[PDB]
Amino acid sequence: SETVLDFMFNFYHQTEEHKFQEQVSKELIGLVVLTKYNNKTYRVDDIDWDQNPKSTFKKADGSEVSFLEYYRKQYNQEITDLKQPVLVSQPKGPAMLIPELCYLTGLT
Amino acid sequence: SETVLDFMFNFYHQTEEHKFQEQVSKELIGLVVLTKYNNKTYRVDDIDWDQNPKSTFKKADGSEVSFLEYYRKQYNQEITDLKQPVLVSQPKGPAMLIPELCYLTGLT
RNA sequence: GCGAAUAUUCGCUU
RNA sequence: GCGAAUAUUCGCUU
Repeated sequence: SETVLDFMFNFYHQTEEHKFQEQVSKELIGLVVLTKYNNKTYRVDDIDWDQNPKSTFKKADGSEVSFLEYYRKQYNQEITDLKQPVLVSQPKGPAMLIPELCYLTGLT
Repeated sequence: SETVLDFMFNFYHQTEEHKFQEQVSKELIGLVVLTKYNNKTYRVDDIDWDQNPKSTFKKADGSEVSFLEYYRKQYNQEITDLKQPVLVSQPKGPAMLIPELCYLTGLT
């Protein structure tokens, strides 16, 4: 089962940086992704190109951790690619998902 | 630690298919790679663009398994990207290495 | 679904 | 280095 990161460099190939980001945004935004470390599905409704796996967030307990730290400590999932963007899913404080750690699904 | 697959789509970006394969070949052939499932290092001395993770090989016992099957059964390592090539390392019957499952090293 | 710990056996070039 | 099994506790939106 291919990951969202695998999809990004397999679905459409583009040498233009801005055209790559607009095409990837058009292809992914709306799809439901399944995380490989927790059996939860999320609807990806945005892609944060200003964040990467070294970016940090605030936990429910109020401590700050990087995405690298979070998934290593919580699920023992080692993120290898540091240049990838972070997907964002809005509920109801959005969930920031790593493309390398998410499977694809045909969805609305 | 970035993988060889991560390297392929981060080191040099090329829209031309043949130029991508020649540049990747030039950049990788000669480097020593470390597999993340077994603490062994291999010198990559060729890239087999005619093989992928669904390709099969003959085991020491003489049974035929795909690369997907091998690493799932032997090391519980799930290969997600099916379009990637297979690296080849010659000894002394070469070892066929999956880019997704290999870390990089500065080497001769 | 992915992990952690302790104990006891195990598998591993491709 | 990555795993497997059995048993006993555990952690998990980001």
